[PDB]
Amino acid sequence: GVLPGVLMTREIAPLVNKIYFQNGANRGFREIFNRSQALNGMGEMAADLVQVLQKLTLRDDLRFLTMLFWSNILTPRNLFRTRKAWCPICYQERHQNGLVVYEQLLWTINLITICPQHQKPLVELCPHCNHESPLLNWRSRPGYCSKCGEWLGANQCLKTFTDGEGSIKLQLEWQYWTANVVGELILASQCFESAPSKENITKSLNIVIDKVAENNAAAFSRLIGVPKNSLWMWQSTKTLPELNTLLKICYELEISLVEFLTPKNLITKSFTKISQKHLQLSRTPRVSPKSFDQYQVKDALLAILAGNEEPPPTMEEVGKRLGHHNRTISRHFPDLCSAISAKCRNYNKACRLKSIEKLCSEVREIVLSLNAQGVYPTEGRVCELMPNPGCFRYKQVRAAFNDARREFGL
Amino acid sequence: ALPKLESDRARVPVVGIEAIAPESRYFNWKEYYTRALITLEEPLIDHKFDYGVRGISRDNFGKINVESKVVAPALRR
DNA sequence: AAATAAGATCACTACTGGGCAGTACCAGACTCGAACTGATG
DNA sequence: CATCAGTTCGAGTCTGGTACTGCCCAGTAGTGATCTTATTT
Ligand SMILES: [Zn+2]
Ligand SMILES: [Zn+2]
Repeated sequence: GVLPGVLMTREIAPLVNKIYFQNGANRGFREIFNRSQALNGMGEMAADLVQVLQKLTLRDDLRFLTMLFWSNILTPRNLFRTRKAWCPICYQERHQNGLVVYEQLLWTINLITICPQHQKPLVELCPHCNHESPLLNWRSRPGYCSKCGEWLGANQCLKTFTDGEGSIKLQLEWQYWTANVVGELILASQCFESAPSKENITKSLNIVIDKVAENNAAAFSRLIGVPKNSLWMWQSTKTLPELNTLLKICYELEISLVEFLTPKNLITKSFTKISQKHLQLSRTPRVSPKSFDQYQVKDALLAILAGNEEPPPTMEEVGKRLGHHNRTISRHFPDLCSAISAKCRNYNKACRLKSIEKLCSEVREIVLSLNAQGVYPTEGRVCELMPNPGCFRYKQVRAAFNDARREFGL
Repeated sequence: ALPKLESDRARVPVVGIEAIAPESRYFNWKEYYTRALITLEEPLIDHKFDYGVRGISRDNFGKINVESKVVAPALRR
């Protein structure tokens, strides 16, 4: 009977032992809702949420609801959506039949686009309000919008495909194949005795290259349609390709993902169609490896650190001025990055402290002025005489107002 | 009154309701006023007379709505 | 039947919890321009 | 020899794990006036 945000803030946040979890339980845990895609992921936040939910609920199978089983085989690049995706027909069927309404994990994968059970696409916008919704929100409800609270289920999907018989059917068949493969992958996540490792990919590549391209990475790379440098990245280093690339490879080989992961079934098969099909010739490349000089960037950043400006810029501003990317700068210079970030953070903290002490001073002055004329000083009346009548949300402005009133006798 | 209605608007030839036997002991003049106002005020939505009593106005569909906060003298007015 | 109670409703007042759109940081990680270098027909 | 496949270096681009800002609305318990219904004599 409580909102999910309230439950997380007042019961899940305290149990966790991280600084941003305890500090975020008194301010609104927007950090966990803006980054809720990693709660069902393979990362540390997903594991910690699973463990805390297990402690709260005394369950033993909560890790199946996430992809922690595929931590060492799957990468988080382009794997999870940012927005909630639902099948309205699924909600309507579950509610009409009397079953419980729930969100499947298959909807949280960006590669999945349509619902295999109902042959209709997954709708990612509330029909009533064209407003985007995260995976988990403060007012989340299974089957209801987390922004207007109205039912999201319908007997018929409101989105229909365009009229075309050239490539729409092929795209639909491809989407069905990805949906089936990912679903079977999720199902096999529980049947496997142990999690397959990355070296399984290397062994599988060693088999398929020898079997189709007679030990030639260039021919294979041309066949699938991805750069050979990425093939070298995969086959001889601990780099896991995205799910999209693996699914495309499996589609071109007619062998499912689980049958590709195992290094045994690949030995006893003699693929021939993979050489027959090849439809990857025109691919847009990256923009360019833009120039980067250590001396120039170092001198500019030292100048901006020494130079006193107001107020001290954040590092996104510095990077945008340089016309570079944040990661490119931080890769070579992480120390002065931290120095500039600190300087900005202490400046912001000092500014907040001074401005809010001042705000308390005007609060006291306003209560003085209001009590001078004999009118009863209340919170609303004082708020009516402030530029931002919302500063009382700070829990010392209200304390100062209460202290000033109680000193005066209220 | 059809030629008059075609020539002059915002005039209803004849309005008729039927008196309600009250559920309580005494006749309900409140309900009488509400029903008379509803029946009388059903021309096209063009005729907006914006009655001088708050609580009696049009809606999205053009029907007449009166909440329970409007007193009987206000309804009569 | 008139008189006296009493709950219902509207309207206003004062009080006190308390969250969402948004910003910021930090390395780990993946992918592939661009080039380097060796085998080969 | 010049063409092509296997190798390095480093930037474009994601993304999770971690931390924090800046601001008003809503739900509720009171009183006061005024119905609407319900007991007394
Ligand atoms: Zn469905
Ligand atoms: Zn909605």
